[PDB]
Amino acid sequence: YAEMLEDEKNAVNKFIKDKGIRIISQDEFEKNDTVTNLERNEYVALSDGVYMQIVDRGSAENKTDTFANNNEICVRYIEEDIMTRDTTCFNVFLEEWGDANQLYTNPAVFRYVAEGSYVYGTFIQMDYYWASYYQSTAVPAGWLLALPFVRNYAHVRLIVPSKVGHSSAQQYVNPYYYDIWTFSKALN
Amino acid sequence: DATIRAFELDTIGYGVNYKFTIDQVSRLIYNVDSLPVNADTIINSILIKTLTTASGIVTMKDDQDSIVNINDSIDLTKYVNATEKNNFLVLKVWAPNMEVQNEYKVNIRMHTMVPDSLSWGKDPIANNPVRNTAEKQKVVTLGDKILLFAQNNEIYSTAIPAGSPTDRLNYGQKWDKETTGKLPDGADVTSIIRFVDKLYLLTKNKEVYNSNDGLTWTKDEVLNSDGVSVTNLITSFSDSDGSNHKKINGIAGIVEINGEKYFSFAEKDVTWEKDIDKLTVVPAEFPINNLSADVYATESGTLNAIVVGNTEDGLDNDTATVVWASEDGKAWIPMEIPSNNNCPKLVDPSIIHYNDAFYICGKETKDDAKGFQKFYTSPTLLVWKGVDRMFMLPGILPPVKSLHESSFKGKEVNYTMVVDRNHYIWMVGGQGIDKIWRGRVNKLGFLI
Amino acid sequence: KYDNWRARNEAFIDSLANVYATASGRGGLERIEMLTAPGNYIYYKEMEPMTDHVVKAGNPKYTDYVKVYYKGTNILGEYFDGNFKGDNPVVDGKDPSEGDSPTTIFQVSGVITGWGEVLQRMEVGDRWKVYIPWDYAYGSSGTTGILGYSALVFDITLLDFANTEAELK
Amino acid sequence: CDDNTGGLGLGMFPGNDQNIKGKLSTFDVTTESVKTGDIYAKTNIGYIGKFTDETFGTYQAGFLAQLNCPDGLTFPEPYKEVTDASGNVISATGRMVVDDKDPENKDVTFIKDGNQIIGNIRAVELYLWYDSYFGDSLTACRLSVYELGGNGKETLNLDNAYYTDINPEDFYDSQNILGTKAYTAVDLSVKDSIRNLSTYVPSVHIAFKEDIATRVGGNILTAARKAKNADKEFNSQLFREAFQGIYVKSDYGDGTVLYIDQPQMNVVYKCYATDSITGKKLQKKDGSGKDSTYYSYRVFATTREVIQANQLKNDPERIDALIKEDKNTYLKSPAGIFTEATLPISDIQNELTGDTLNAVKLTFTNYNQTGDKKFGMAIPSTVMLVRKKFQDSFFKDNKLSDGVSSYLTSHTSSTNQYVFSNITKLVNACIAEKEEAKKNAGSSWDETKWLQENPDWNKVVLIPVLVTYDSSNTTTGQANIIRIQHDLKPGYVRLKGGSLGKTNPDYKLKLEVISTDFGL
Repeated sequence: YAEMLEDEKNAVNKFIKDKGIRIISQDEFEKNDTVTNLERNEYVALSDGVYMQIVDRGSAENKTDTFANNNEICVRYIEEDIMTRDTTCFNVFLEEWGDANQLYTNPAVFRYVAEGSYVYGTFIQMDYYWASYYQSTAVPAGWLLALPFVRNYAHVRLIVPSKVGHSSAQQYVNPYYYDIWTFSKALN
Repeated sequence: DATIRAFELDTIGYGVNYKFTIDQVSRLIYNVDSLPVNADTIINSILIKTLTTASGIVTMKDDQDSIVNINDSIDLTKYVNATEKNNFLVLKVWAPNMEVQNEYKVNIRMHTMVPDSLSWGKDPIANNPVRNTAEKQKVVTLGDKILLFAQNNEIYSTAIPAGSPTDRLNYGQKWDKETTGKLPDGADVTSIIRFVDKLYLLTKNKEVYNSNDGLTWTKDEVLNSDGVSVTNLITSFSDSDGSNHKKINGIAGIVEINGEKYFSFAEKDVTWEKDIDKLTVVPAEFPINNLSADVYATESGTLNAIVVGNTEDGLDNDTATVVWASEDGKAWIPMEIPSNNNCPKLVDPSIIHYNDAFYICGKETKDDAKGFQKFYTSPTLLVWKGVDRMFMLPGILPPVKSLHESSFKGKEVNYTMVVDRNHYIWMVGGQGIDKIWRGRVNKLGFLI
Repeated sequence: KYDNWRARNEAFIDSLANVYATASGRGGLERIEMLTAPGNYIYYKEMEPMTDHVVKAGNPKYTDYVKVYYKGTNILGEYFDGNFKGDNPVVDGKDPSEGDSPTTIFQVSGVITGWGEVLQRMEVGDRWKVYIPWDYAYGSSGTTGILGYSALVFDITLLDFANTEAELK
Repeated sequence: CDDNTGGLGLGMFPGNDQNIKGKLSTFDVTTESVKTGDIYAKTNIGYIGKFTDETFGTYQAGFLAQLNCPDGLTFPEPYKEVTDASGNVISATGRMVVDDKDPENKDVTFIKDGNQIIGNIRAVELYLWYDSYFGDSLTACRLSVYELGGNGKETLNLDNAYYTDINPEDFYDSQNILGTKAYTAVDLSVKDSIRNLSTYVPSVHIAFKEDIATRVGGNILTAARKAKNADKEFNSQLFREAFQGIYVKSDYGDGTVLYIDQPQMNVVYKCYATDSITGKKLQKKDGSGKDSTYYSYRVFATTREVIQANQLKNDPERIDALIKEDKNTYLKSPAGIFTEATLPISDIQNELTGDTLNAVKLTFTNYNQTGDKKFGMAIPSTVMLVRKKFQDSFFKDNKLSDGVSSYLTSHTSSTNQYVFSNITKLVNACIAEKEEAKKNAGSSWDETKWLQENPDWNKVVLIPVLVTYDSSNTTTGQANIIRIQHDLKPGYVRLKGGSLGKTNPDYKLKLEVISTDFGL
């Protein structure tokens, strides 16, 4: 197969229809102030085919400390494979693996670059699981499309197609789902 | 038509190779680092290699000039230490055109005595001069003399030669009574302490006495303040002890301010600090009697001091001889060890810093191996090991085919010790040993 | 510029060789016999001895280590390599445009035959300027930066020599 | 096939072609030592130790750190039996040992709230992991650790931290000591066979006494239970109410400075083994026995989601004295001394107007290290030159090297030089700034007034920096820079030129510029 692998849209449509999920266009997302309603399970159709839901826009009392260029951002997440419905990557605590202290003790941290074009990001510290499993330092480009829409300590959920995935998703043409429990500005 | 060289020899110990210097101007070969004493059984049939030169034809005088067996083994035991009774392995090397002619002479340098071994000799070098050897002992060095004090106002002495620890010195066989005698009333001899050029002493009534030469003693006007009272003098810090970048000069001790014990430091020619808000309290685990101390320079250029001694008569969960250190005179800190690497409980322990390591000796009380049994050593002050080999206690002889009658090993007696400025260990035994022992590790006397 | 390099370099060596044999005061030159080729000579010039000798009498051996300030130049005076670039080694140098020179460690058996012959006859703190033929330099094709068949001239200061690096560095 | 014609032809080319010349000219730069100020450190390494130097005096360091707690982390639920009407046990849930009075459970201490047992504590232990260190590695040293917070004390926050001289005595109280440990930075208590392993990372292991362990572990466990019972989740802010953090202090020892990479705390507890189907306790498989148990733990560590700070104390009088030397300038790295240079931008702007600048070279050069000390301070390997307008803003905004306002260079040990080799962009930037100021002012311009104000228009500073690279794109090697930060390990170098160059021309640097002169 060469072009047949780009049928990932069928798998994403399967993953959508398997659950209660509604699609909102960005031109509606930016006009009902800015929120994806959680009682209705809204998702925005972002650029490059990313579907994204903000669960908590973050920093609700300060409202000012948004992300920007040259920041270093800490990420905690759990990654689900779309094609076979399996938890593939994580660095967060859950009771089913509570005693595996190596997996969740340290977060992933990346530098955020936002010059006039071509936003990109590089892991400074990879988590143990990512560092052993995927062994690459390039951040999934789908994550970086969400930063301009959220603040510090935000909680977001993303569906990322292959064109903007990581170094494995781009080769084996596999979309993924990320439950980003937290974006944080890096301290110390 | 050259005579270039790379002369080499194979492993004597497993993985151990010895380097040879090549003096082409003077035409001779030798190894700078001498072969160990063990090697005279190994070089009995040994192999030469890497004897590379412009043309390999080489011969040794035998009457004939027979060719070298470069690929075959050779007995070198005839050619060791060839500088006197000179018997070099002398060999001739030819140029590729056979016109230019040269000879080189080879010397296999080998030790006559084991380097890292503590040499006590066959016998103790002198008897203990003290009358009634059951009395308390103390030994200290001052200038060019070694002094031995006894509690009954009794003093003995011996003198040291001109200098240079590497020279062929002999001393200690004769001891003299310092006939003026009369160290002060009520003194406690085991408290005697050195400073830059003076000796200090403590009495039972807690007066401090001092001397310039050990012959005569007086009270001093600077340490005997009112209000305070001294109870122990620990050690003294000075420029003479090391290389202190901290610039510390004075005496460290313990003073009982208003009935409670505090560490205090008497800086050069001024009285003890007595300000109770900025002294520190002596812990209950700290040694009380028969203290020993040493001062040395850390590799950073900063002085450090270490002490051991007898504790109070009874205290909880105590099973080991912990050593207390201090970077200055204000506060001592214990080198407590959580693991099993902690040395046993010892009675009247003594500590020294010596040949880039630390050593402790004392007598044990486990009732199945009582007495002095071995030295204990540490490379880094926080882990302690027993030495089961060289560096033994005095009187422990190797097989000449044994235990010497006046040896410390297995005895339980009073004693004292010191290290002089030629790095001789001096050990003095009381009732039950009655002798003076002297020793040094051979590696400290070598010119290398 | 670099025309007929070999002949002119050899002619330079011959000029020094016969100046030592005919000029008054030897023209300032002095010479040593070469042990790798008896009958050949290396020519050198004595210079200002140092004033901070580490008091190490004797001369270095073939298989032991050496600490030096050195500079290497070709017949035209152009730079090849060294610790210093002016006309003297720099220590506590007043001029803020030049740094104090580092010291370098060599093994007498690990250098060109000219160095290997002359270093075995210095005493610590001698300064010599030495003139070596292309037979005993790198020679033939030469190294990087050497045009082949080149007679190098070196300026050497011997600071220290020892059996191992760890007692010298 | 020839392609040269040599040089024949010049002389009949037009004047604007054959008049162009190259030229080299030099201008004078003065340099002086300046104090560091309040730098923004913000590093993840914690420095602990002390050492003495004969030139700079005593250097002492210690650090404060908060411990993290992952979202939703909890300790296993207490083991609870279920019985039918006969008293016979039928099923059970939970895993943690909860029953006292049993001589088999004298190995742990049970902890409570109200009158109910919520769990047990076996031990609490701190590991301070470190990859490397500075100085000698057989000098014995001692370290002691305190719990942060208390009655009336301050707490770490985004404004208090990242200054290298916070006074810890108002963050902690001396009576809250947790423990102490003696260490040597190479622990000869551990066998060589273990220390050679590739998986071995050194640490100081400073586990607490039973009373302290009970107090700390009970506080943490009761906070976790109090969060769980309210259907909250035990995020780090709730953990910080039970254990604020640690202060790590150096009591004794001279020579070692440890680079603590991650402080880590384990809380250890006792658990039953339970049947996979029916949940009951397993009986021991050996002879005799009463039940089967094992020990398990939860981990709390400083992981860049929480605050960590350092105290890096230089000897102030010695530093102030060395700043006042005028024959030389220093570069003492851990918040010590920088050197400031004044560029001759006005002279370049006057003398080389109409030229194309092809290179502007500035060189700093140094004396050798003194004393031949075995474990002495090293020369800073990488330094940054930055316009003084951006001295502190550069590190506070986490910028990378700009090219037009800051440069990086390595030490050239073969010549004892820092050389920057082309700073043309910075010169053009300064010239453009002044020309724009003159253009905006117009006829009311005054050159002397504008040079008397804005005195740091043409000033640059030289700073020791630590530069780190990415590792990817490895086979087609590129090695991009991803973080520049202040160098905080001990190190120094003495540079030539100095404050006396303000008056005496022997002590003044030269800046070398080469350009194309069109002869117009």
